[PDB]
Amino acid sequence: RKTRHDPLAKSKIERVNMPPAVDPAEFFVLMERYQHYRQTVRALRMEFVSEVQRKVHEARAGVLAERKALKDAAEHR
Amino acid sequence: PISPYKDEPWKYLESEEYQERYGSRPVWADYRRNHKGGVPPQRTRKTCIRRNKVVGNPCPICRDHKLHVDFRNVKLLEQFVCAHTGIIFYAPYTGVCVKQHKRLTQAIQKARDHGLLIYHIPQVEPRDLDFSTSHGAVSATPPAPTLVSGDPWYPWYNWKQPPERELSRLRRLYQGHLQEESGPPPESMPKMP
Amino acid sequence: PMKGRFPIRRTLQYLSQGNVVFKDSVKVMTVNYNTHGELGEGARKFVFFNIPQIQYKNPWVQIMMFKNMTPSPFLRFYLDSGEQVLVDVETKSNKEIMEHIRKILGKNEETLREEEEEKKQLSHPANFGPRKYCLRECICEVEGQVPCPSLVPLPKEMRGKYKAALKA
Amino acid sequence: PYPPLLRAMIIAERQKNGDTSTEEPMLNVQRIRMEPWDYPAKQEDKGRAKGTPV
Amino acid sequence: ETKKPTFMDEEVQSILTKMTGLNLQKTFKPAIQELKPPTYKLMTQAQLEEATRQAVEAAKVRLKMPPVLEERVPINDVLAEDKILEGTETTKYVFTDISYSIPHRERFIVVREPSGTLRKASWEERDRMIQVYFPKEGRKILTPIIFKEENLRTMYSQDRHVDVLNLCFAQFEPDSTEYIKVHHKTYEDIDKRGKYDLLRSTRYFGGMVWYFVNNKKIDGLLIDQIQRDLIDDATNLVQLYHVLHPDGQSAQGAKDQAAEGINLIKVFAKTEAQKGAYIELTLQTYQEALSRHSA
Amino acid sequence: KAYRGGHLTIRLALGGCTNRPFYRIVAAHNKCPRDGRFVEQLGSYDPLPNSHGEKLVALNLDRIRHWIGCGAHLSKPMEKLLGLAGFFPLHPMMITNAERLRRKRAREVLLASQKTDAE
Amino acid sequence: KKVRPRLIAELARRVRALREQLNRPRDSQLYAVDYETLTRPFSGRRLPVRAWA
RNA sequence: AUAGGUUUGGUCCUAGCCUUUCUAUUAGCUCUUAGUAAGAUUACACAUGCAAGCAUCCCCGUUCCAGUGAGUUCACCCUCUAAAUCA
Ligand code: FES
Ligand SMILES: [K+]
Ligand SMILES: [K+]
Ligand SMILES: [K+]
Ligand SMILES: [K+]
Ligand SMILES: [Mg+2]
Ligand SMILES: [Zn+2]
Repeated sequence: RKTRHDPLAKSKIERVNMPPAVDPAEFFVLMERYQHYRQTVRALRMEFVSEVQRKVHEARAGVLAERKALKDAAEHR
Repeated sequence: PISPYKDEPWKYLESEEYQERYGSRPVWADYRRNHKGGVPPQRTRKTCIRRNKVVGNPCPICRDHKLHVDFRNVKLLEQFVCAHTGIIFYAPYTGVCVKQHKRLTQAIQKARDHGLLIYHIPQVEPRDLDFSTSHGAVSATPPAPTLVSGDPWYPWYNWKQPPERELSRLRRLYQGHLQEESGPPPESMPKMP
Repeated sequence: PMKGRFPIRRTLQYLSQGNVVFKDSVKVMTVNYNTHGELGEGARKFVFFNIPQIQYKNPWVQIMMFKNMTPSPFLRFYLDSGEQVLVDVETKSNKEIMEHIRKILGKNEETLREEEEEKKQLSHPANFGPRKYCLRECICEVEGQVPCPSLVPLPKEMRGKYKAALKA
Repeated sequence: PYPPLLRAMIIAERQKNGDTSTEEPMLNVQRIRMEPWDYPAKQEDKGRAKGTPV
Repeated sequence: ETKKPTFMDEEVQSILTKMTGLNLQKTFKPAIQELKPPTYKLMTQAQLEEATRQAVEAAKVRLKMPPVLEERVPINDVLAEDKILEGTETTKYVFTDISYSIPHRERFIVVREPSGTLRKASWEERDRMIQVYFPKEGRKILTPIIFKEENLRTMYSQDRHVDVLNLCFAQFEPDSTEYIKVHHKTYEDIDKRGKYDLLRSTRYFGGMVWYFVNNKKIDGLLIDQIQRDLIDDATNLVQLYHVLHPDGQSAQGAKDQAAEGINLIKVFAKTEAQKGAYIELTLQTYQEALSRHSA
Repeated sequence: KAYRGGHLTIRLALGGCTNRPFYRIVAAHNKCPRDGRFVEQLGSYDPLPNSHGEKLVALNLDRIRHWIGCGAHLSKPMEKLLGLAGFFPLHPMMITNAERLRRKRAREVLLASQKTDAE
Repeated sequence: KKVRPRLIAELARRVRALREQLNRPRDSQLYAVDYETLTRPFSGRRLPVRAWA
């Protein structure tokens, strides 16, 4: 792809991009769907983050992990 | 030529002619490839018959037109498998051309699939440690409230006609760049009569 | 033939037969042994036969050997906490010395099994990719799925060359 | 409600662990405060155009 | 109250284990496979008996009987019906959960149909997908043609019943319809043509006995055992029949007459056994021969 | 290759041969090439119907959740695949595209009917 | 392992950062607009069609 | 390597060279079809066209992808801790 330094093409100097025509009924319905959809996904994401964080903590300082560490120390002694 | 055994290929191997030509040795016992050097080329010739013309030193299969490589000619196929290990000899071993080695390999596999050729079938372990079918994955999941009532899983799947005030806002914002308003979609997918 | 006495010691098979995998605490192992005397034969045999096996299984543990510094042979292990484990090995055979250190400082067979199972999970059977990492390279290898175009040509209707010809 | 599949997987864990309950798993969306797309952003963290003049 | 023994009960397992037998030469028959130079050890008689004992232990693991399971019930559960998606896609999507550390029977495999219904995969689809992603050695995604009636009858003509059984165990799951069908059709052919020795000293004998006892056709097996001087096994077979059919004429007959040993065969032969006449003649011949050797 | 910024994304890496597409679901750095370095393979997607008339999708759901919980974004085609599986809600654009198709096909039935009726 | 110093790479870096602070364009220059062509003369970029009104 | 040819009038030993095998480029001569894969010798010089936009202005992106192999132990592990994603 082009770099910032590369010059712009002569053909594209006069090109103007026109936005698509908007359908009112479809536009509003779609906007709400995105709001609801993204709210549901954000809740799911939050739940997945909590699970990951909990698993890491459990491995680091979980009761079973600490118990194993103490058992290993006792066996060594 | 036209061999009379194409329909019943197994008959040739029990005929008198076969016993006079081959006896009890495999059909390839006497074949020797002609090549330069002491180490032979690691592939055999592609085909012994080109455009219905046979080459100078035809391979064991192509030199006799009555030997038909068929999944039913089990006695012929057995000659090309190791009795002690069950592996199909690679083509340089017997000297069959690549074309006939491919046909032999396919026929040997077809005979083994049909049960005509015996091969070692091992005793395998069970796939699963537990055979319980009580987990929800395989059992019936309690139906969700929306599924029982016939509603969409999430309410925003269904089309809800927007209020008129909101439609006016969009018609003000996109002045001069508006499409025909669309009503509620058809309740089910139509079909071309 | 292979050079040296007991050439078996210089084979990967022999070097992998060591059963002493030190716990992560062990950092240094100093082997003090005497070259002569009947009471030190086991230590001499332990240095001759078993140090190669121990080092092969514990590449990051420093093993240093000292000859004829003390009247009797002994082992000393320096742990990461700073504890020093002195193991007197006089009168013991090389087999006894090896079993003694496995008990006090060697990982048990359960600990080793677990580590090997964790390695199993690194390779997933379902994953597709190069043969170095995965069993199969493409889904086309799975029977029933559309074969590779290189082996079985695709129908003209499924090929882009003629998809756009039928349309235009 | 949880989506179809996730719901079925949470109910199966309950039964596998032994907990017998008929309550429906549901996502708490009260924490998620969905703001409008045209809400003023933080100008402090916004960048600036560079010096290259035409 | 009074539960009838299951196939995996310790009592049934002991009976069926002994009935099977242990021929070390058959269990460890030389396999036609890629070979390696054999190794040799200089062993004393004591050491030779210890190695033979270890072979008996290993052989008993190889003969461990597969558990007999009841036919799995078809899965027909709909997770959701998104009718909006109807008509959008022409082909169904099969989604397989490939999370490594999950028992294969606890995996969620669902199908999105073109109508929009998200349904759990059928037992057949479930097994096909597990092979696609967790391929098992000896299992094929597409059912091998060997299992067709015509192809299975050639295998029987060659006395390759054990081979048919090993193929079935590798391809099909123990509770699948195809699995149960094939084993049932193999067991029937053994009975019709009296080939019970083919499955002796194999892990498939117990299943064959279980099929015969629960379908009340233990006549052929009893005759063979007597003809082969296996009374202990024949008596145990009749005993087991009584335990699985306690409210039966033979069971009551043995109870009424307190029959034991050979008597159990006579009581069963007359009352319930279909071939009562043939059994008596066969049992008669044996008892006469046994009396001679005793002299 | 240390990129400037970027983020992890779960996306479809195109494999296969000409006219035989095959996708591998991979968690890769946003800036990495489509078919280049990836962090972890999370499934596969055969878009061609097989002999049984199935489009096969594998989803390592345990690891997909782990990566979404570590801040991995999602491509639109990947979000739509999880919607069809039922792991996420149906993406709004599949609903709208389904409705657009319904309207198109409903309009097609008028012209067809008129032709048969009028002529 | 001793990396050879690159002094010109650091000199130019400091000079650039400095010039970016002394020759920085003002909001008058950056956010100017020609109300006939509707283009920012600083960069010569057209505004989006939806903002023209 | 399962080896082979070659020192001499001849033998044995040692030894180099070469042969037979498998790939990749180029040359000569020759060449029907289909699918697929791969594809400047040169970090030498380059005509022409195109390869980065998006968007209610601000920002963001053009630091990516793509290319090359000139230079060359900057790539791996550990420790520590920026920027970045998780609104
Ligand atoms: S390697 Fe699978 S399509 Fe070619
Ligand atoms: K030589
Ligand atoms: K050429
Ligand atoms: K923008
Ligand atoms: K280079
Ligand atoms: Mg930070
Ligand atoms: Zn030939």
